[PDB]
Formats: sequence, structure tokens, C-alpha cells
Amino acid sequence: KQYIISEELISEGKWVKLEKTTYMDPTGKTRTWESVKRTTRKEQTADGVAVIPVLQRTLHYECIVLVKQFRPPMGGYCIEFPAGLIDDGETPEAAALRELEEETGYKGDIAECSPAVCMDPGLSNCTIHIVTVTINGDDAENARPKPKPGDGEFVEVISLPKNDLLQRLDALVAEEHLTVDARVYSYALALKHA
Amino acid sequence: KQYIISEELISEGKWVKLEKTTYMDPTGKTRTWESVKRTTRKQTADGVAVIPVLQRTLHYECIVLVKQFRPPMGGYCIEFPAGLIDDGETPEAAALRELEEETGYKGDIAECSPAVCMDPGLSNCTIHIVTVTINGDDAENARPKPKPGDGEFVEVISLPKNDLLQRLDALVAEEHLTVDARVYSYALALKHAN
Ligand SMILES: CCNC(=O)N1CCN(C(C)=O)CC1
Ligand SMILES: CCNC(=O)N1CCN(C(C)=O)CC1
Ligand SMILES: [Cl-]
Ligand SMILES: [Mg+2]
Ligand SMILES: [Mg+2]
Ligand SMILES: [Mg+2]
Ligand SMILES: [Mg+2]
Repeated sequence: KQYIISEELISEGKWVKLEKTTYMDPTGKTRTWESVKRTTRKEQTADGVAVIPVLQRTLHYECIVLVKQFRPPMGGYCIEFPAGLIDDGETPEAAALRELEEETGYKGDIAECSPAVCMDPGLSNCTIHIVTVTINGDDAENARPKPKPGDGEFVEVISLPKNDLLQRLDALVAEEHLTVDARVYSYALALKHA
Repeated sequence: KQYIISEELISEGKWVKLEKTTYMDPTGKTRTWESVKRTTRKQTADGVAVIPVLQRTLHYECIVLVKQFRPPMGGYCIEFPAGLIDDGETPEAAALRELEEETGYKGDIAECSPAVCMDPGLSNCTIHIVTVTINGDDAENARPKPKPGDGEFVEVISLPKNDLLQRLDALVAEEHLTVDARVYSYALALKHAN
């Protein structure tokens, strides 16, 4: 029933733009919406990837590998899945494994790859693939993992046991001002609810 | 180590603005970041998203989702019920209210997250994730009455919790739809648990 009629540029930065979207509502009436888009999406199936990295080690409980970084939009530190935009020509899988190694030092193995999923669909068209990766933490490659941050990236790695993830996130939030990401919280909630 | 120095308004709509954020990198180098904010926040967070667990005896437990045309996405999305928190509304009350408006179900609060970030590389947007159970055998939830506000148009899709990820994949394959990343993350962790 509903569809886009037009998209008028309001303001375009280097990285993000704002658009006035005109669409057809299901009663047959024309309405508008203010929409955010990135300027960086070419032929990628999504803007970015986020990596669910499952660290597996003999005689250890499985951990979820997370990263903490300062996020200027939020004006503070956030705890997130490792993530980055997909480079032109790059596969989501390749991007996931590259970002995971850049941000954490770990060399993972692909487990699964989601379809393109929407970040905040009332606000923006931004999409990611959520890529599940296992890390063989008994491999010597993953013994002394050193992040390779790119220019203007400072990332801290936080590995938390899967079997206690939500409580461990709560204890981090109780101890300093930081924000957990909604996807991480959602995943930690489901682990509890299961 | 890192912090905001200044914020420069680039463009302000009715519902969203774009800013250029100046911040101090941890080396002591000054850097810029294009950021989106909502103009509507006054609140613990911008919004709530509700995880609605529909419990009916002798049936599988379901998670109740909503499908809506999302103009920034140009298409239909499958999401947790959700909306912005009204000025002077608590997240809990926002959750029950949005759930009722979007689904017609009347639910009970189970737990409530802290404010969690939606896309912290892009925006300052935050929600509370609110877990709500729905007693689907109570008379008030027998024939659930959805109350769409002006120009909301919401389809309710209930999916079994114990097969959620495969059911969502199925919808994406048959119906050219975009699943929400928080939905998808929850579904993944239901599979990944234990
Ligand atoms: C017809 C439904 N109306 C809404 O819920 N709003 C949401 C805010 N929005 C934006 C971002 O431009 C305009 C309309
Ligand atoms: C060199 C470290 N900084 C970055 O990676 N960014 C992110 C993209 N961007 C935005 C949204 O404004 C500015 C540069
Ligand atoms: Cl529950
Ligand atoms: Mg990143
Ligand atoms: Mg990176
Ligand atoms: Mg809504
Ligand atoms: Mg509503």
C-alpha cells in the first residue's frame, strides 16, 4: 500500500545527510518524514557490519568480545559489538573479519551472516549485516591479540562471559558513566530469557 | 581522556538536527564528527522499545512484533513495538502505552533496561528496552484493540520465541522486508544460548 513519492535533499555533510521524504500513506494521503542517510553507501548491501564474536577456549566459558570507545554523537563512552562500515567492493564477511581484527586483534572464523537489518528505521535508512564469528582462542594467532586501530580510532577490548553477559554489562554501567548499545543489550537479554 | 569541545548546528528540522561535533582525541588532537540528534528529547532516553512475550497456556510462547512502512527505509520493517517517551512519561508507562496502541495487548512490566544507544557512530539516540509479559488467556487480551495514533499503520506479527530467528529469516525471504537489528540480535542470542 505505502511507498516513497519523492526525497528532497535538505542538508548534505561529508558523511551524513538530511532529507525530506514524501510518501503515500495507506489511506491514500500524501505525508512527509525527515530522514537521515549516510553519504558513503555505494553498491554495498548495507552500510556496515557489527560482529558477534564468540571467543572459545579450552576449559573456559565462552566469551562475547565487545569494544569500548568514545562516540562523539553520544558525547561519551559506549560498549558495542565490534563494527565498521563496509568498504567499496568488500563483502560483509570480509568487512567483519577485518574490523574484528582491527578493533580487537582477534582473527575469527565466519559462523553466520544476517541479511541487511535496520539500525533505527524511524530515523535513518542505515543498515548492517550482523556477522557471527567464532574466535579459536587456543590458536597461537589469538594468544596476544593487539588491536590495529586505524587513524583516529582508540578502542578498548572487553570480553565478557556469555553465561553472565547481562549482569556483567550491568556491573560495568554501575561503575562508570557509559552507555551500552541496544543490540548488545538485546543479545544479553535474550541470553537471560533463554 | 576524550570529550566534546563544541557543537556546531548544521541543519535543524522539526524532528531531527545535524551537528558538527568538535572533540578531543586521546592524543590531544582536535577532531570533528558529523552527528544526528532528535529535537524532541526533553526524558531518560528518546524512546522505548518493548519486548512483548505473549504467554498463552498450551501454546508456544511468542514474541509480538510489528510491521510498518518506514519512510527513511523506503520500505516495510519488522520491529519491536516502540515509540518516543512523552514529556513527563516514565519509560515503563511509555512501554505499556505503546504496546497497547500498536498491538492492542495489555501487558505487565518484567524488567527495564538503562538508556541504551541506537547507532552511536551516527546519533545520540537512546531507548529503554522494556520486557513485558502478556497474559494472552486474560479476557482483556482476547480480542486485542490496536489504537493507531494519527497516521500510524501497524500490522501485528507474533512469532514463536523458540524458533524466532528461523521465522524472521523466512519472512525476509518471502516478503521483501527488513528486520530490525535489535530484533535480529535478540533472535540470534535465543539460538546462541546455553
Ligand atoms: C504519520 C505518523 N507521524 C509520525 O509518527 N511522525 C514522526 C516524526 N516524523 C519525522 C521524523 O519526520 C514526522 C511524522
Ligand atoms: C579518523 C577517525 N574518525 C573517523 O573515522 N570519522 C568517522 C566518519 N566521520 C563522521 C561521521 O563525521 C568523520 C571521521
Ligand atoms: Cl520474560
Ligand atoms: Mg568500529
Ligand atoms: Mg574500525
Ligand atoms: Mg512506533
Ligand atoms: Mg503508537
